[PDB]
Amino acid sequence: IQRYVRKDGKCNVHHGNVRAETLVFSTHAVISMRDGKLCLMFRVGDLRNSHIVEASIRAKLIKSKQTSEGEFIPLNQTDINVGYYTGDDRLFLVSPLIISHEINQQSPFWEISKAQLPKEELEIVVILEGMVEATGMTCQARSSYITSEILWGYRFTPVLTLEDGFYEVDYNSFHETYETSTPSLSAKELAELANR
Amino acid sequence: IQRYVRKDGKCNVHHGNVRAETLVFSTHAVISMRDGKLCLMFRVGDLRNSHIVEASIRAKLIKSKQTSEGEFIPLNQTDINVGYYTGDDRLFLVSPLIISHEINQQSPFWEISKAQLPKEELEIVVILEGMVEATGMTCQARSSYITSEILWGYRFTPVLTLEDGFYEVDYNSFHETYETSTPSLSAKELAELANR
Amino acid sequence: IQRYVRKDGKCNVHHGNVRAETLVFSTHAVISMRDGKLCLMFRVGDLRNSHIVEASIRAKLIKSKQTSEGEFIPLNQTDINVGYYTGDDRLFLVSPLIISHEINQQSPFWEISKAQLPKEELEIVVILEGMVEATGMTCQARSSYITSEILWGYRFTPVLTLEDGFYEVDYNSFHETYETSTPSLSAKELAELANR
Amino acid sequence: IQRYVRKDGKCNVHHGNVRAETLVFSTHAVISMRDGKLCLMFRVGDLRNSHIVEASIRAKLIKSKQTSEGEFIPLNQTDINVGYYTGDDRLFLVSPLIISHEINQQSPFWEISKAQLPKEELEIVVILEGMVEATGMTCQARSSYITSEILWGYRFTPVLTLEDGFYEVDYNSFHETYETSTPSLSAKELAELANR
Ligand SMILES: [Ba+2]
Repeated sequence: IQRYVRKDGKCNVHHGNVRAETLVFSTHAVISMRDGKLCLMFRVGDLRNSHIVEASIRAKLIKSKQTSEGEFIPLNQTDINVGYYTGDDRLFLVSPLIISHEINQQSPFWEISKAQLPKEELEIVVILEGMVEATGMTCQARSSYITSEILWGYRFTPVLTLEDGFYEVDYNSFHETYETSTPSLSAKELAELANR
Repeated sequence: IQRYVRKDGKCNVHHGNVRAETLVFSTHAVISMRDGKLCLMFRVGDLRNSHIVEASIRAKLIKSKQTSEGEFIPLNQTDINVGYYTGDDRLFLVSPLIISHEINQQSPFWEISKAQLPKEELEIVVILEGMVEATGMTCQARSSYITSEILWGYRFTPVLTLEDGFYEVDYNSFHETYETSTPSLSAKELAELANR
Repeated sequence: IQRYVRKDGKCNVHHGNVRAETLVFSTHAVISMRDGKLCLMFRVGDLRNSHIVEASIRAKLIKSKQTSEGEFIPLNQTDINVGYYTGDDRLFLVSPLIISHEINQQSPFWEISKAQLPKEELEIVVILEGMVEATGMTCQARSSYITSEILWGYRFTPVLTLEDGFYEVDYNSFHETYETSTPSLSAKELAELANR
Repeated sequence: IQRYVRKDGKCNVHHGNVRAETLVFSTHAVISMRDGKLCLMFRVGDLRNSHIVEASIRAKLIKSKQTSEGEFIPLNQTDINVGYYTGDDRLFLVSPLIISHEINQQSPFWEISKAQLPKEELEIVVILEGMVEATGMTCQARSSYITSEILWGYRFTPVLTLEDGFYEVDYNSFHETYETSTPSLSAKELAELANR
C-alpha cells in the first residue's frame, strides 16, 4: 500500500513538484451507470504546482424554459447537484477527479432518454472556486457542456498510475473516454421498469 | 444553439467587455405564479466589467412583531428562503437574474392575500455578497423593498436577447414589469382551496 | 412607515455615521418563552462605523462530560443551534440583535429546569465572524456565559427607537434585562405536561 | 468553576501566550464506543500563538473501488462525516480537540469489523482549513491515516489540566492512546445484534 498523502500533509503526486498555469475541465461529459444509478460525470483537473484550499465544485443548468403560466425564462438557471448535500462538492484537489451528478428525481435529466438527449437545448456550466495556496487569492474556473458535448453510455479513462512511490498522471488521457454498456432509457424510465 | 459560456470559461455576454461601477437591484419586486406556486421575485443585476466569485444572495424580512407572551420585537429579522437549501442562492452572475422566493408554508407571506399586502408593515432587505474578481476584495450590495414597492400579480420583463453570437442585455427594461393574470387569494388560501 | 434600509443600500441607523472599535455582546444571557417555545437568548452589538459582511453567529457549549463507557471528556464542545439550519445565523448586523436558541429536543438545555440551572457546570461561548467592510480583513469576536450569567425567566429590554427618520440605539440599555412570567419547568418537562 | 473564555473573548489557555509554527494531528486514529455508538476519532492540535477563524475540519476516505458495472476507480474519494450536518465541524480551536466520526449506516466503516480492518486498503485524509488571525491569510493543514494507523478499541488520553486559573496542555501526551473494552464486531454487526 503506497500512501496518497504523507503524515506531514505532503501528497505523493507529480514526483518533483513545487507545492500562471490554468486549471482544465474535460472537453466532454459522459453519462453512465454507477452502482445501478444513472450518472452525468465530468472531469476536473488539478493545478500541478499548488493546492487549492476551500476548493468547491458547483454546476448550473442553463436552459430556456416556459412556466405553466406562459412566462418565458430565457436561459433559466437551476442548480445541478454535485455533492452539495453531503460535502462531496468540497473537493480535495490533488489530481484529476471525476465529479458525478447522480441523475435522480430532483435532477433535471431525470426524464431525458438517450434518444431524447440530442433534441434538448441546454448547457451545463461547471464552476470551480478555491483559494490558490501560493497566490493567496481566490480563483474561479469555468467551462461549458452543450447537448452535443454530452456522451451517453461512456466512461472516463483512468489517468492515475503508481510509479516509484509517487502517483503520476497520464495527462494525455485526461480528456479521453471509452464506451460501455449502458441502457438507453431515461433515469425515470429505468426506475419505473425497475419497480414491478 | 448559441453557447452562453465558451469552453475556456469566457461568457458570451456584453460584446466587447473587459472581464468602481455599482451593482443594481430592480426598484420593485413582483408576486405571481410560477408552475402553480406563488412567488415573490426581485431582479439582481450583474457587474458589466467583472465576475463576482463565491457570489450569494440572501434576504431578510424586517417586520416588528409581538410574541404570544407579549414581548415586542421592533424590526424583527427572519430569513427569506431564496435557495439556501438547494444552493440556488449560489448565483452565477453574468447577466441580470430574477431571484425567486416560493411563498410556501415556512414563508412569511404564506398568509398574505393581495388585499392584505398594502396593510402590512414590512421590508424585504436583499443582500448580495461576493468577491469582485478584478478587485480581489469581498463586496456587498443591499437594497430594500417596502410594502408599497411589492407589485402583486406582475412579472419581470425579459431583458436578454441574442445578437450576433453574443448575448446582449437591454438595460432599459431592467426595472420594467408587466401585469399577468394572478389569483388574489393568499398562498395559504390557494392551498386550502386546492385541497378538496 | 420609516424605512430601515434605503433603496441604495444605505441603512437609516446612527444618524451621521461613517459607513479600532470593538464589538460587544451583552454581559448576560436570558431564558424565556417566545411563542410557546422556551429560548436562550443573548444580544450581539454592531460596529457603529462599519458593516460586517458574510457575518455569522455560532455558539459552542463547553461542558465536561462522561460517556456511558466511562470516558471522561474535559470541557467537551458541542454546537448550540442559533439558526444554522435556516440561515438565520447569517446576520444582518446594522444594530444590536437578540440571537435566539430555541431549547428543543436536540438542544443541550432540553432537560434543564430553573432549579437545575445553577447546579450545572457549563459555559456558552459565543463567536461572531465576519469581514469588516472598511478593514478588508476577516474579524472574530467572542464572549462567554457561565451558569451564573444565565438569567432564567427574563427578557432583553428594547434598545431601538425611531427619531427624526433615523433609527437610534439607546446603548445604555444594551445590557439591561427585565423579568417576565416564565414557567420554572424544563423544556422537556413542559413538553411532556403539554402532551396530554 | 474556572472559565474557559473570559468576558472579553480572551481564552484562559497556555498561560502567557501571544494571541511560522505548524499545526499537528495525532499520529494515529482510534475506534471505540461513545454512548453506545461506535466511533472513529482523531485529534487535532491548536496553534499555540494564534487563533484560527472560520476554522473547519473535513475528511476524505481514499479507497480504490469497483462499481457494480465493473468501472474501476483508483483511489476514489468519498466524504467522511465529522459534523458537517450540525456545524460541529466548525471548530473552536483553542486547544487540542478530539474530532469524532460516528460509524453509522452512511459511514464507510459501517461494515468493517476489527478483524476486517487490517485487510482493507484505505486512507483517511484529514484536512483543517481556517484563517490564521495574526497572518490574515487562509491556511490549510493535512494529514493521513492508513489502515495500519487506525487503532481499534482504543481512546485518546486526556491532555487538558487546570493549573492556577489557566488551562494547560500536556503536549507530551497529545499523541498517546490507551486501550479500553470495545466489542470486535462491525458497527453493522452490533446494530443487527442490538435489534432483537
Ligand atoms: Ba471566505
